[PDB]
Amino acid sequence: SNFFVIKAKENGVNVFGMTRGTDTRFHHSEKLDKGEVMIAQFTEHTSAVKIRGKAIIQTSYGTLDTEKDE
Amino acid sequence: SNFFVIKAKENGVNVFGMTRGTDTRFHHSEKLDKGEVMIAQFTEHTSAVKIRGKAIIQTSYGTLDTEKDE
Amino acid sequence: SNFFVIKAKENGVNVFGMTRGTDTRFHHSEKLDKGEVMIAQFTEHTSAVKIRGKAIIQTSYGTLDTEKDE
Amino acid sequence: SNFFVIKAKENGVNVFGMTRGTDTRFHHSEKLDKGEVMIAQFTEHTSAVKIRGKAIIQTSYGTLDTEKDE
Amino acid sequence: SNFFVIKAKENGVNVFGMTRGTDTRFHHSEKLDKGEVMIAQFTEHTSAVKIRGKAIIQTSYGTLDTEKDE
Amino acid sequence: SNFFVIKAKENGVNVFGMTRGTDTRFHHSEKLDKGEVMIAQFTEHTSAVKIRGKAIIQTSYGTLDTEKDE
Amino acid sequence: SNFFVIKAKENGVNVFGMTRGTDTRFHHSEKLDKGEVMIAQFTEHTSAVKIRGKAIIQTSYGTLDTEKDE
Amino acid sequence: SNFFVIKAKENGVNVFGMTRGTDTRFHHSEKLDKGEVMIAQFTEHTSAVKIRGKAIIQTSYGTLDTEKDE
Amino acid sequence: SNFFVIKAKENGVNVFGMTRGTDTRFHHSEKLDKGEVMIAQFTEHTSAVKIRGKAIIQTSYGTLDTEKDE
Amino acid sequence: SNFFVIKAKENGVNVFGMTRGTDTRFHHSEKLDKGEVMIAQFTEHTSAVKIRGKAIIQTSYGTLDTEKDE
Amino acid sequence: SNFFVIKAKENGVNVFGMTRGTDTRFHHSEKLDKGEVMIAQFTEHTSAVKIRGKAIIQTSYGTLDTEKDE
Amino acid sequence: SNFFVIKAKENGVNVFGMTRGTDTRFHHSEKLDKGEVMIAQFTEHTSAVKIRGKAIIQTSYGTLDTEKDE
Ligand SMILES: N[C@@H](Cc1c[nH]c2ccccc12)C(=O)O
Ligand SMILES: N[C@@H](Cc1c[nH]c2ccccc12)C(=O)O
Ligand SMILES: N[C@@H](Cc1c[nH]c2ccccc12)C(=O)O
Ligand SMILES: N[C@@H](Cc1c[nH]c2ccccc12)C(=O)O
Ligand SMILES: N[C@@H](Cc1c[nH]c2ccccc12)C(=O)O
Ligand SMILES: N[C@@H](Cc1c[nH]c2ccccc12)C(=O)O
Ligand SMILES: N[C@@H](Cc1c[nH]c2ccccc12)C(=O)O
Ligand SMILES: N[C@@H](Cc1c[nH]c2ccccc12)C(=O)O
Ligand SMILES: N[C@@H](Cc1c[nH]c2ccccc12)C(=O)O
Ligand SMILES: N[C@@H](Cc1c[nH]c2ccccc12)C(=O)O
Ligand SMILES: N[C@@H](Cc1c[nH]c2ccccc12)C(=O)O
Ligand SMILES: N[C@@H](Cc1c[nH]c2ccccc12)C(=O)O
Ligand SMILES: N[C@@H](Cc1c[nH]c2ccccc12)C(=O)O
Ligand SMILES: N[C@@H](Cc1c[nH]c2ccccc12)C(=O)O
Ligand SMILES: N[C@@H](Cc1c[nH]c2ccccc12)C(=O)O
Ligand SMILES: N[C@@H](Cc1c[nH]c2ccccc12)C(=O)O
Ligand SMILES: N[C@@H](Cc1c[nH]c2ccccc12)C(=O)O
Ligand SMILES: N[C@@H](Cc1c[nH]c2ccccc12)C(=O)O
Ligand SMILES: N[C@@H](Cc1c[nH]c2ccccc12)C(=O)O
Ligand SMILES: N[C@@H](Cc1c[nH]c2ccccc12)C(=O)O
Ligand SMILES: N[C@@H](Cc1c[nH]c2ccccc12)C(=O)O
Ligand SMILES: N[C@@H](Cc1c[nH]c2ccccc12)C(=O)O
Ligand SMILES: N[C@@H](Cc1c[nH]c2ccccc12)C(=O)O
Ligand SMILES: N[C@@H](Cc1c[nH]c2ccccc12)C(=O)O
Repeated sequence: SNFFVIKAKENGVNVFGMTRGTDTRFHHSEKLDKGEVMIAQFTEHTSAVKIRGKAIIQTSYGTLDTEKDE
Repeated sequence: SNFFVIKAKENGVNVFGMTRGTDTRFHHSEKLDKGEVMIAQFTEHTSAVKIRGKAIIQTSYGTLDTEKDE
Repeated sequence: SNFFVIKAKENGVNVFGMTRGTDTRFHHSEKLDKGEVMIAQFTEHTSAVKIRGKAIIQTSYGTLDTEKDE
Repeated sequence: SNFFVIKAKENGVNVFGMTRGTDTRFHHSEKLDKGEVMIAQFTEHTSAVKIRGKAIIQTSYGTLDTEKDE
Repeated sequence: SNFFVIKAKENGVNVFGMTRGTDTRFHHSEKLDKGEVMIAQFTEHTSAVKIRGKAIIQTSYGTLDTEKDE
Repeated sequence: SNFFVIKAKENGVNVFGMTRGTDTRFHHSEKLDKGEVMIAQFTEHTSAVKIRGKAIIQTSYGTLDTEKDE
Repeated sequence: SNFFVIKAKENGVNVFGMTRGTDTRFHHSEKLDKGEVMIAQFTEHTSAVKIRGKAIIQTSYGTLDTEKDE
Repeated sequence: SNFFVIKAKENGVNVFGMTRGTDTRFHHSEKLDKGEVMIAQFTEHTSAVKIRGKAIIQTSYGTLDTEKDE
Repeated sequence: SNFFVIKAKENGVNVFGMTRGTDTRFHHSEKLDKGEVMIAQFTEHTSAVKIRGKAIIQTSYGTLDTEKDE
Repeated sequence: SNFFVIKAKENGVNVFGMTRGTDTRFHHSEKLDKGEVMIAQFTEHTSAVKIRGKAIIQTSYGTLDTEKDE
Repeated sequence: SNFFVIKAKENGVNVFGMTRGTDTRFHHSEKLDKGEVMIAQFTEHTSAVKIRGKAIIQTSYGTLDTEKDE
Repeated sequence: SNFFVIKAKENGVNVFGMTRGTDTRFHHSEKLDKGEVMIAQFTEHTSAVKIRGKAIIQTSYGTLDTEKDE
């Protein structure tokens, strides 16, 4: 039931899915062009993700901007 | 059980369903003309979606506008 | 247990039910004339819907108006 | 447990029950005269309803008036 | 488990219980004189009700007055 | 687990229990004199009640007064 | 888990337990003198109670005074 | 799992446990001197309690003072 | 899963555990000197406690002070 | 799932774990020096704790200071 | 179902996964360059994580900044 | 499922995991340099932790600063 939203602020965003289990590798990379949105769950096969590029990210904890200086 | 809403702001918005499981591919593409709405769940077969085009997207985290510059 | 409400703002509204499973196709189209309302669930057979025409749409995320310039 | 309330604002309201399952047909039509109220659940046999005529409709998401211009 | 309240504002308010299942019929009629109250559940046998007459009706969505013109 | 409270405002109040199942009839009538209170559950045997007389009635939806001009 | 509290405002309060099941009879009467408090549950054997005399009564729905004029 | 708190305002406050089941009797009496506190649950053996004496009583409904005149 | 907290305001505080079941007796007494704190659960073996001495007592219903003139 | 936090305000704090079951004895003492923190659960083996020394204690019910005069 | 978010404030951030069970060791290290984000769950294999570098960290308890002088 | 956060305010903060079960011992020590963060659960093997050093600690009860004098 846990899910997250990624919106690409610019071209060049990638979302990597990381394998659930003893081993940790990237099993999929989804590219996002500017304006594209991926809505994705954690699943049997995906227990972590890594996001690269200029993006807005939403989870239960709020909205995160990758370009912002905190 | 988790579900999301997509309303097209222009013709040709495209909603791709991504397969649940070890493999990740687009198993379905649903196009939306301006003003059309898709309401869709995550399911046994669909564990992520990719959306392209000028659209309003709603999840339990709130409403996103794909056009908005952050 | 998730349900949605559609009210036709004008004649010509259609609600398509999309099949649950590996196969995705329309299994039903319900036509709504001005003012008519459909209240419908996601179900064993329906895991997504597509709505066409000038309509008010309600989900747990709130009320959408297809005609609104967003 | 999901239920809805319909109050007829005038004579000529009908509430159609739509069959749950692979097939979608109207299995019952209940007529409401002005002032009459139907309170009804979704059930094993009913997974969607269609409402016609001048009516006030209540669900979890609020109260809807079929005659109103949104 | 879902339940509703009906208070008669006049004599001869009538509460019809509608059968759960494939068939839909009135299996019981309970009449209420002015000020009398019925508190009733949905059950194995009752999946909808139809109410006629001047009455106050309460559900988890709030209080409805059958006389009020909207 | 749903329960209701009835307080008699005057002598002459009666609380009828209505049988659960295909058959609907009164299986019990409890008389309340002024000020007396009944607190009762819905149960295996009771799926609806009817209240007659001048009474204060409490459910999870709030407090009703049978004598009130609504 | 459903429970209620009775405090006697004066001598002469009685709390009657009513039998759960097909039959409805008083299986116990507990007398309360002024100031005494009974805290009691609904149970396998008790599905309703009747309270007589001058008392303060508390349930989930609030506090009720038997002597008050509503 | 439901529990209650009793603090004595005077010596000789008395807490009687009432048996769960078909029979209702006091199976235990616990006396409290001024300022002493009992925190007790309802249990397999105890489905009601009777309290006599000047005391503060707390339940999930709030705090009661047995001395207070209403 | 219910727990309680006792802080000794002065030397001489005692917390008695009362046995769960048909038999009710003290199975343990824990002595607390000034400032010492006990945090304890209800359990398979303990269904009530009695607290003696000058103490601050905390439950989900709030904080009590045994020395307070109520 | 029930847990508590202890922070030592000064050297000389001890946290005693009390055995769950028919018998009640201290099965472990953990010493805390000034500034050290113990976060601990209730468990199969621990159903109560006793805390000695100058400490800040946190539970669901709030923060308690052992040195404070209430 | 608990998850956490890590955003790298600068290059050089590392997220170590710590093994669940009797054995505790690092089974994975994910490196994050400036702006990159990891969203990850606790899992069958990971019961703790250690984060090194200049990072924004989000959990259900809120947002932490590793560089902040606390 | 319960989890906690520890951020080091100085080098050499030390987090000791304490064994679940009849025996209580430190089964693991994780040291943190200034700014490093551990996010950790209670588990089958870990039912308490002991933390030494200048640190910010977060639980569902709030944030604690080990340096703060109360
Ligand atoms: N294979 C790892 C992936 C992972 C999840 N959460 C992590 C946190 C840190 C490092 C790796 C992970 C797992 O399922 O446990
Ligand atoms: N429901 C899990 C993810 C998940 C789905 N199927 C699974 C099977 C095994 C392990 C985890 C999962 C979550 O929200 O976090
Ligand atoms: N209920 C899941 C989706 C889902 C439905 N059927 C499934 C079967 C297997 C795995 C996941 C699912 C969710 O809301 O996220
Ligand atoms: N087949 C993948 C699809 C997926 C879900 N969430 C993801 C996040 C990142 C990359 C891929 C995914 C899965 O079910 O796990
Ligand atoms: N047959 C698809 C229908 C579907 C649900 N959600 C979707 C999102 C995108 C595309 C298709 C879908 C399924 O049950 O999984
Ligand atoms: N409750 C499901 C829909 C549903 C009903 N019956 C089903 C049987 C199989 C799969 C899904 C369903 C949902 O909202 O997601
Ligand atoms: N027979 C369909 C009825 C239905 C429910 N929800 C729908 C949404 C759109 C179209 C039809 C429906 C079903 O049970 O799935
Ligand atoms: N409880 C379901 C409706 C329902 C009742 N019985 C059913 C049997 C099968 C499928 C659905 C149902 C709901 O609220 O939505
Ligand atoms: N509990 C259901 C009604 C109900 C009771 N018994 C049933 C048996 C079958 C189907 C429904 C029911 C509700 O609140 O809506
Ligand atoms: N026999 C129908 C009664 C019913 C319930 N909800 C309805 C809505 C519309 C029409 C009929 C109904 C059923 O149990 O499904
Ligand atoms: N015997 C009916 C009693 C009943 C409950 N709710 C009702 C509503 C209307 C009419 C009768 C009823 C039943 O158990 O279903
Ligand atoms: N808990 C049910 C009433 C009830 C108790 N026991 C029952 C046995 C069968 C049917 C209903 C019941 C309700 O409030 O709706
Ligand atoms: N023997 C009845 C007692 C009862 C409970 N609620 C009632 C309401 C009205 C009349 C009687 C009752 C029963 O268990 O069902
Ligand atoms: N737990 C029920 C009462 C109850 C206890 N044991 C029971 C056994 C049978 C029926 C009801 C009960 C309530 O709070 O309402
Ligand atoms: N858990 C019940 C009391 C209880 C405990 N054990 C029981 C065994 C039988 C009946 C009731 C009980 C309550 O909080 O009210
Ligand atoms: N033996 C009775 C005790 C009781 C509980 N609640 C009551 C209310 C009134 C009278 C007696 C009781 C029972 O378990 O049911
Ligand atoms: N042995 C009694 C102890 C008890 C619990 N709650 C009580 C209230 C009053 C008197 C005694 C008790 C029991 O388990 O039931
Ligand atoms: N969780 C129970 C106490 C308890 C723990 N283990 C038990 C075993 C039997 C009876 C009660 C218990 C309560 O708070 O009421
Ligand atoms: N061995 C006791 C310890 C205990 C828990 N709560 C208590 C309260 C008072 C006295 C002792 C205790 C038990 O598990 O029950
Ligand atoms: N989960 C219990 C403690 C506990 C863990 N394992 C247990 C085994 C038996 C009894 C109690 C426990 C609590 O939070 O209170
Ligand atoms: N292997 C340890 C890892 C761990 C989790 N939480 C901890 C807290 C402190 C030290 C180690 C840990 C465990 O699963 O229990
Ligand atoms: N849901 C667990 C993590 C988890 C997933 N699968 C597991 C299998 C075994 C143990 C733990 C897990 C938690 O957050 O604590
Ligand atoms: N879920 C427990 C910890 C836990 C995980 N696996 C366990 C196995 C046995 C006992 C406890 C556990 C908690 O949050 O506190
Ligand atoms: N081995 C102990 C560890 C522990 C948990 N909570 C405690 C509180 C005090 C002392 C020790 C502990 C246990 O699992 O129970």
